[PDB]
Amino acid sequence: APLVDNPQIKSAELLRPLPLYQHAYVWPYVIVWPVFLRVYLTQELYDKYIGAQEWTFVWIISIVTFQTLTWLCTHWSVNLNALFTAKKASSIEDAQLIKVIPVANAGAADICKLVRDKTNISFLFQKRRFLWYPERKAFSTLEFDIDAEPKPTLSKFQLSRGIESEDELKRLEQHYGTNTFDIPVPTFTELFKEHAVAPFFVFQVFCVGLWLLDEYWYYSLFTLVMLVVFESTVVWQRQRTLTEFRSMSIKPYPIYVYRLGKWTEIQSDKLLPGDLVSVTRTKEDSGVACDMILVEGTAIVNEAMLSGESTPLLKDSIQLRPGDAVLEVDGLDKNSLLWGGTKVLQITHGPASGIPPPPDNGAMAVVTKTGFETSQGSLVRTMIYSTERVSANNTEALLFILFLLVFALAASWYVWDEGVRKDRKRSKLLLDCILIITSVVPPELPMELSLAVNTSLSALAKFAIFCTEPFRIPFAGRIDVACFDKTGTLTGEDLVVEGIAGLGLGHSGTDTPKEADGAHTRMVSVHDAGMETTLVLATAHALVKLDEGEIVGDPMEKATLNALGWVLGKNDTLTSKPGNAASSGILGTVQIKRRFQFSSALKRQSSVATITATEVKTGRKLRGSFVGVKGAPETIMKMLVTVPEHYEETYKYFTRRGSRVLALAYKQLTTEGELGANKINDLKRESVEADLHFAGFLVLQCPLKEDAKQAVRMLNESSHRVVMITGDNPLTAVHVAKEVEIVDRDVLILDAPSLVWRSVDDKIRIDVDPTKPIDPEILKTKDLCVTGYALNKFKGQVGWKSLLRYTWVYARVSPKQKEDILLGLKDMGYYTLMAGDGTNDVGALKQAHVGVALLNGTQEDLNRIKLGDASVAAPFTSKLRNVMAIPNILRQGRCTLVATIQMYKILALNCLISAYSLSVLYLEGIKFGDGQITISGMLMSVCFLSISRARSVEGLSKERPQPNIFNFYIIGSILGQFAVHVATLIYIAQLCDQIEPRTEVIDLEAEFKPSLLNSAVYLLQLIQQISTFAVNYQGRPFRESLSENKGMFYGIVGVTAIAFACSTEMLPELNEAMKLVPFNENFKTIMTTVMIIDFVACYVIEWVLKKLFSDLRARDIAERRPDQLERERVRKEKEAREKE
Ligand SMILES: Nc1ncnc2c1ncn2[C@@H]1O[C@H](COP(=O)(O)OP(=O)(O)O)[C@@H](O)[C@H]1O
Ligand code: ALF
Ligand SMILES: [Mg+2]
Ligand SMILES: [Mg+2]
Repeated sequence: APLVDNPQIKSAELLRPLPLYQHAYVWPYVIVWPVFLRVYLTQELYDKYIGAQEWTFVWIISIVTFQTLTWLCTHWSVNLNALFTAKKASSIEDAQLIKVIPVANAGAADICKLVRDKTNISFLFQKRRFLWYPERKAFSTLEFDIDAEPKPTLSKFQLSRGIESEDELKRLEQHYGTNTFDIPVPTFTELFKEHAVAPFFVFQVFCVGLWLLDEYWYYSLFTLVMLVVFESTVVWQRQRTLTEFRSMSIKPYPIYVYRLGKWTEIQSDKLLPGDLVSVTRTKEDSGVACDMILVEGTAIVNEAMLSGESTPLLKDSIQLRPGDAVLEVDGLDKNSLLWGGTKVLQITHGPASGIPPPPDNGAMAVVTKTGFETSQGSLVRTMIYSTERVSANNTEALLFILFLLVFALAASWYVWDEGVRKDRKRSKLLLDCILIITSVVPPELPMELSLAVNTSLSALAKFAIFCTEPFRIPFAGRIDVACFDKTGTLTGEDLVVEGIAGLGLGHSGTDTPKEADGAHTRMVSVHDAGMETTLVLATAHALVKLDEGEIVGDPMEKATLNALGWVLGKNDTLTSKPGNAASSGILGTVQIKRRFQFSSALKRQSSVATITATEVKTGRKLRGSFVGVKGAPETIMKMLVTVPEHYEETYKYFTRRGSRVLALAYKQLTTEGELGANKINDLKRESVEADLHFAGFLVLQCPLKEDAKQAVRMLNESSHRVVMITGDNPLTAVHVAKEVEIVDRDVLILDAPSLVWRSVDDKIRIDVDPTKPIDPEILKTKDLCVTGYALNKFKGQVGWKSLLRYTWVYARVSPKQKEDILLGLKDMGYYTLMAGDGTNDVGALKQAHVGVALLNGTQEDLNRIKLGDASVAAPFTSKLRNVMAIPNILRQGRCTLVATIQMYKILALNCLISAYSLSVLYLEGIKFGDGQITISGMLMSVCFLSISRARSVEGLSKERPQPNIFNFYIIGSILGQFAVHVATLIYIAQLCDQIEPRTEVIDLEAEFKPSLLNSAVYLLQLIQQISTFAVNYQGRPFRESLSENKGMFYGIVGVTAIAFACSTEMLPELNEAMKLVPFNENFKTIMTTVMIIDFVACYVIEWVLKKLFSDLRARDIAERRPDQLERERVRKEKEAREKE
């Protein structure tokens, strides 16, 4: 039943083409036209319904407008395109076009074209290839070799020899296509012809024609030029954005491919699935071209494109895997796949197919996916084409236009009534009414939200912050909860190894110092540690040495290797042959054989090695196989053969001061000799990580960043709420949150000893039940810290809705529970922001409304050298290590919202003034001069150019701007200022009528003549437009003030001075340039007083309404107790006093 089987495609229909003479805009008009021609050619029929020669133009324009509208309706809407041109088709045997309409907020619908090849029916939608499958009777996406419903056996990949037939090569090239990113940038002509059909560009040309019909030959040229240059700059912006998106692809580089039994040199854009390609060390500005699965050798890679981490990963082959009867899974073999867009740092070798090695001596891999179907390719394709636009709904600006159109319709109706009461000419009156109707619609009101976003993006890219989805910028103006991370986001990257603690557990030491609770205080340095501790520190690590001579890995592993004193070798060997205090004994060698890599959900890392070490002071020679494990103390505790007495108290005491505690464990498989080549590959993770003994805790110290406290204090006192979602110990997280002032009261930790409330000093213990609700006093008078175990056990009970509102510090959460917390906070109505820098938060970054991936990198790297280096893990990306980048996003979104509101108000108040001035001028039959209205338009354009310059303040304020148009701040201010302007204009028109009487005779001559009413109305409307620009400049509490910047203040002062000099008749040449009449002194004085009163009333109304209704209140989760407000006020007063 469904034609297209895809979650992101709603409807699809089959259509057939039709000839040109059968379209919906040919036959009805070709049957209507001869009827009108016969009516016009008939003399007796010409008198009735055609009238004079004037209404003939009206009928011709009407029929031509209907024909042009019918033609353009096929371009405006896809449904009308299918209805008019195309015709429904019965079966797939007779079909050439397909109408495809996607799901909401997933791009634009279209009419794709079927293609047939030899049987094989396919088409393209949003640069994605869909194929017709006759068995399922539906269209679906391409099916690859690794995505078969029965998972392929590993003998298919191990014994593969590449494509060996040229016919199969041609078939694969036809089926899948080349390995290129199809992102074409078109020229100016194509973009202009695509943009000159839009419904708001035809309307302005129609308005230009309407003005040209009324003998205005200087205004129409000016507005046509302005419209042309605006469309040109929009086209240039779109082309620049498309070029920036195009700059993400990888330039092709030569590679070696096994084809037809020989190693050939093929460019990187001519790769097909099933190829056997030799990989080597990649260069700068190049990555892996396509997704591959390794079959021989080992690689050391850096997957910075798909995750924010930059620590290298050790990919191994599937050569040793017994895949004769074992089906391939992606869970166990996740360490053998090379993704496209990553960099291969190192190739090491440490076959079943029976092929010679490649000439470049690289590893061998088998291609799996090519083109847009890779992970990076799919992410880029979704980013570019199928994404929500900046103004998706457009159901509020198009109603605001109708709101103005109601006023214009009322004015036009009154004009028509008062014109037909006095028996005026019907054609001129109809043209005046149409002009009044069409002179109220702002041209770019649907815009001015998609125009400020580009300026915000440029300002952000100044700060090295890049955004790939620009429709999330307004969301940053409404953030209510701002989540964070502990290690790598709020704490520094370098670590100092304090030492090894708890070596005396198990009654190893008798006179060791001990506190009241039983914790062992004494801490021993790494040099003076035991032999087993030294070997478990050396063995359980993932540090590799490049051929240049550098060491790369996790910072804590580099730190513990530097503190240990041992030296890394080329073939995964560590030795301490020199005898000195730097080696501190324990001399020997350690050679690693197999590694079980660290996983965030497992919280441990194990390693198997062959050791041969001796202790100098007490002998105790050791040799043979050995296995070392390091991880979180809670995880290691469950795997010990016997837990020592004071384990929990010791690690709790050592983590209470803010340190980081890692637990080590060791086991000896064989006492003498190696385990064996076959036995090593037969080991499993579950079997090797059991029955371990104990080694001392490694104690690290993570230093806080210099910008963490300032950024968090900026976020906290600006109607935001900041929470921490970490995976470290609850006590370390509580200490860090207390240091950065996230929590300021006593803290209670909800954790199993099941699910008890505990104090940080462990003097309060309260039992709670998962089913019963939380105690109200605990919520009222305590600060909460909810672990991962309690959050897991509170999955479906009633407590879940009350924890997420009263918890600021979540600790010990797996990467799935982070996205669980984010989804739970998003489902209650709040807006969330997440800032992470790791693979833990990748799931969480793609669920929050705003996602920042802090790519920790130095400024010197940028000085040595821009969407190429940016990743695709989060929509936002900052390339520096400063926490202050987060406020710089929430300030830019706020400025975007403020500028949008001010532009809406300015446009809506500038259109109505012109409409109701033309309405007043058309009651007496006189009209504006050509030069006067051209000068007014040029001055308004200059004012718009001058007011567009605006900067931002250096701090966040407590006032949140309104996010939408229909509030009680925009509507009320617009109506009040409109009423004031209307009252002043009506009063001055009545006074002009009183001073100079009207002859009530409108002659046939329509040549413009100078008059008092025309000059007064023109001067008043100019001054009113300038006052509207000067008053509604929304830049007092969020941007720079009006008088602080000369760029617009000088222009406003100059325009007002010129207008008042024209009013005061100081320059008669300027008065005669715009055809102004001489004034008497009393009229000049009364007009000046009227203008001053108008400006003062508008300013007072705007100020009152801004001070009353502009502030959108903070949510209930962001409200602060009076104690914190008092502390903030006291600290701010002290800072102000100590400033000078
Ligand atoms: N390279 C590593 N080797 C062993 N254990 C680690 C390593 N990295 C982190 N751990 C431990 O895993 C636990 C969970 O860490 P995780 O939540 O994955 O990241 P983070 O420590 O940034 O929150 C931590 O308590 C830490 O002690
Ligand atoms: F320190 Al983390 F997720 F990076 F808890
Ligand atoms: Mg992190
Ligand atoms: Mg990490």
